[PDB]
Amino acid sequence: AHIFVKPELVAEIGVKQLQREIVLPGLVWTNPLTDFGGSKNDTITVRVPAITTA
Amino acid sequence: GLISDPVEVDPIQVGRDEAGWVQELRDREAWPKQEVPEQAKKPAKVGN
Repeated sequence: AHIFVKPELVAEIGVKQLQREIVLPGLVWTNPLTDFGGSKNDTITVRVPAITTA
Repeated sequence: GLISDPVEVDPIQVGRDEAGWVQELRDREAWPKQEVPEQAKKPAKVGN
């Protein structure tokens, strides 16, 4: 009938919440345009050059 | 208006929507796959 007052103690052993690896941002064309505030309607218009027919 | 009033509509937002260059996509979770939205099929503008 011995009772011992002991503390519950919390440990960290490396069990983390499994999460995905991030790969998409490095594969996509990023920021060829930046001056969206500075252009009308927050829109930068990109020009596609002409092609002629003979 | 008032400073405490709810935020009103941005004219830049209205013009941005009326220009029609905001990218609409498909839900990526809808089965069967969605039809391609009309904005996603619009030809390039002849002018600017």
